[PDB]
Amino acid sequence: AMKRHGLDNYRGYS
Amino acid sequence: AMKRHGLDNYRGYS
Amino acid sequence: ERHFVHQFKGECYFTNGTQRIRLVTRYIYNREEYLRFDSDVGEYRAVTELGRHSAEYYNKQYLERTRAELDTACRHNYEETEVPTSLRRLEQPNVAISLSRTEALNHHNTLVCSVTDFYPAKIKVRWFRNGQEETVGVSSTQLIRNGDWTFQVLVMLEMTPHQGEVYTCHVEHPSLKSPITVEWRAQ
Amino acid sequence: ERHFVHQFKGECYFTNGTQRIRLVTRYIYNREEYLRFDSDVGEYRAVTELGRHSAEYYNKQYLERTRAELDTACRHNYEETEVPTSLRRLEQPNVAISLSRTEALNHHNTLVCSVTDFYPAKIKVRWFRNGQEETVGVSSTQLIRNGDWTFQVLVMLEMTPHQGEVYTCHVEHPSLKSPITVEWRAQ
Amino acid sequence: IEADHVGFYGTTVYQSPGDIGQYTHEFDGDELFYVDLDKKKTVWRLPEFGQLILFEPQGGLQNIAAEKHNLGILTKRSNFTPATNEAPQATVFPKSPVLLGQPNTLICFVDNIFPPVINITWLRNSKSVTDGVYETSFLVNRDHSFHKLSYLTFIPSDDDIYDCKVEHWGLEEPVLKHWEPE
Amino acid sequence: IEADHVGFYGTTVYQSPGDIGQYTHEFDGDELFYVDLDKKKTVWRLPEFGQLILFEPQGGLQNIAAEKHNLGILTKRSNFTPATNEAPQATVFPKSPVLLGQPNTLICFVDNIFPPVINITWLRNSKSVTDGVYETSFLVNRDHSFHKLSYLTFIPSDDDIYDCKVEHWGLEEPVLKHWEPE
Ligand SMILES: *[C@@H]1O[C@H](CO)[C@@H](O)[C@H](O)[C@H]1NC(C)=O
Ligand SMILES: *[C@@H]1O[C@H](CO)[C@@H](O)[C@H](O)[C@H]1NC(C)=O
Ligand SMILES: *[C@@H]1O[C@H](CO)[C@@H](O)[C@H](O)[C@H]1NC(C)=O
Ligand SMILES: *[C@@H]1O[C@H](CO)[C@@H](O)[C@H](O)[C@H]1NC(C)=O
Ligand SMILES: *[C@@H]1O[C@H](CO)[C@@H](O)[C@H](O)[C@H]1NC(C)=O
Ligand SMILES: *[C@@H]1O[C@H](CO)[C@@H](O)[C@H](O)[C@H]1NC(C)=O
Repeated sequence: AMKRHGLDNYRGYS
Repeated sequence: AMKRHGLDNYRGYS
Repeated sequence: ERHFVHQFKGECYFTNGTQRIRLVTRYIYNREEYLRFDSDVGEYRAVTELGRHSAEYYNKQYLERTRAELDTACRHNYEETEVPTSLRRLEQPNVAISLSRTEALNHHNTLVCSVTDFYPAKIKVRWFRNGQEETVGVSSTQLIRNGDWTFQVLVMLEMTPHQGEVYTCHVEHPSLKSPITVEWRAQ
Repeated sequence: ERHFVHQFKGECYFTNGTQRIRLVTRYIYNREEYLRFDSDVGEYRAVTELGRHSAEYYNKQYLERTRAELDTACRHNYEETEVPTSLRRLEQPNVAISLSRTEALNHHNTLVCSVTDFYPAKIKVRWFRNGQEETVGVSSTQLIRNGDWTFQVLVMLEMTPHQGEVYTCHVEHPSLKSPITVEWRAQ
Repeated sequence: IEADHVGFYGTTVYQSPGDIGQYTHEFDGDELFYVDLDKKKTVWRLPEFGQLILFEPQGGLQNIAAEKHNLGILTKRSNFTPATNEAPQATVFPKSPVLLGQPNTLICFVDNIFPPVINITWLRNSKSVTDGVYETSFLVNRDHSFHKLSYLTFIPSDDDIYDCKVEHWGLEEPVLKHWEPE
Repeated sequence: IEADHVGFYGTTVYQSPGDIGQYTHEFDGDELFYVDLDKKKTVWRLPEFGQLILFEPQGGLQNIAAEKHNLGILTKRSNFTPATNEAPQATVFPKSPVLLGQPNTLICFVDNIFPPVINITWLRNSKSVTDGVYETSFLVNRDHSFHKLSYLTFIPSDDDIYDCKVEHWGLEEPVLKHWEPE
């Protein structure tokens, strides 16, 4: 069924 | 102006 | 010694402003409530024996008028008198921190934040250890009602003082724009 | 010893169910939050220096997606996962009355109602002396969070015991239909 | 009963012998004001109060009267059944923190009063004291008992000791709550 | 910030040297679960939990990854600026009332941890103990510090004495919270 979502950790500039 | 009202205490049968 | 007493209580209950009003009157002999009127109910009722026939009479006689006091008296009062007074009152508090027992060796001691003279009674107090919320060790008295239309309350803090340590007593209340903070150091 | 740390926090704020959701994410170096995203705001922002240009990049790159996690993540989770679990959890408490110090001469003693292992944390405790509400003498600890999804709390009672007296600890909580009462006698 | 606010409007009490009555109004548990049956006027708890919205004291006289009535009627009907005295229980504490030389008020909280006729007096160093003393009208307790509060305005003293004397038919020998600064 | 409920969804932490990371989800302040980076799975706080609504463990590995990245980048950018240790503060208390022979859990609440690397251990009669011991993942504190909890399931004993041993780079010499039944 429904699953828990986790906020996306966005990468910084390389 | 407005005045406070007090609930009427009703008498018992005489 | 011989003595007899009779009481009459007229109580108005309000939830969410006046958008819900209940009215209860009780007739009491000594400490016995024999007769009673409830808005939710509708009519006068016998609670004990002494009230058995008292009911039948009060309805045939007052019921109408009574059902009407819920406004003339309860709704009225609140809306017309309480808003400008009772419900408006705002007594800022007083914050003071005290020490359980004379100075600290570095033993189990307790700090007493003292929040007094406030009103209404909605209030939030909390200790801090160097900006840190003190979670455990806190405990407070069941809020005191002075009777003069002001409350007080003491919030204690079990703690072991070291040096350079700071203990603050954060106090929030409707009367205050900004929270009072009272610091305390192991100087 | 040399050490370096970086954290990332994703927080979802809900008021009145989901009829008001706020989302905040923080990017932290050691203990410095430099960049941040807030629903109320709308775009990523620099909080400190390290985040000066980091902001400008995250928007150009993630802004859209991010602004969308407010649903795929916040709203979703709450409505889809929290209602059936967390917000449903209902752990009944445990009540037990204890005595400050071994037996009573008829001196100042204190009874410890002990409300434990409950959840959520909305709860009402109160003492009684022979059916009478003990107004003063009560004091309790600032509710404790066990960390295993349960709370506890102690409600003390300063009192002088006589004989034939009855002290009751009335405990009300959402998990219970009828309130638990726990009596105590100076046998 | 649950509610956000609760007003007691016209709470009347009468008892005899003695023909002693009381008429008061409380809001959210506090004495708005009471009615002086003698000087026949509205007597408040705080000055700042009725300084705008007043109360027709007569309306009180009208419940006491009704009550005198309802009283007799019940006395008889109950078969001249007497009210059982109770053991008032007092407790003492300071309005504000204890600081030598700093004013303050001592408070005597007496509960479980009933019948509604008691005598509370203060005492410093085992001697009786007058003035700096205020008394609240009898106040209703859920179980139709009573509570009142005596206030003693004073000043802490390294030496000084105080006691709150409580007399009632519900007590063989007077009750005394002692109190002093640590 | 004000709110009725608050969920931390994806709270990720990484640090080096050591390449030590953490990914967890908390609701209304509690550890829903965490993610075991090795065995790469969803590990809850309570059994009764994910027995229906699960979480794709990869999703975490993906934030730890991102973080490893963001970590480096920032280290450099900050001019290899090191994090400052702190003095963790522990406190001990029982899950339920203390009754001899009656099971119970001892709890050590260590707050202000940081860096998120500490060593908590229990001790009965000045001797170390193992099992009946559970540990919560590091948990975020508002001021980006940390708190954790160690539970010691045991049984009261008229004699017995217990201590919570707390080690951290933020303490010259170990801290020891003592505790025993009155
Ligand atoms: C109070 O009134 C509000 C007005 O918006 C209404 O929504 C609600 O039915 C009432 N409930 C409360 C706050 O007691
Ligand atoms: C929550 O939403 C309602 C609409 O259902 C709104 O009127 C009000 O602001 C809030 N009140 C509640 C239910 O707490
Ligand atoms: C009152 O007393 C009379 C005679 O003593 C008796 O018949 C009656 O049942 C009693 N009832 C009450 C109200 O006590
Ligand atoms: C009430 O005051 C009078 C006069 O001081 C006194 O005789 C009485 O004892 C007091 N209270 C009692 C016990 O009746
Ligand atoms: C970091 O070091 C560089 C090189 O010396 C310098 O130019 C810069 O201003 C410093 N800023 C920081 C990140 O502290
Ligand atoms: C953590 O465990 C290591 C390995 O045994 C040990 O050396 C250390 O003292 C413990 N706690 C500390 C001080 O980090």
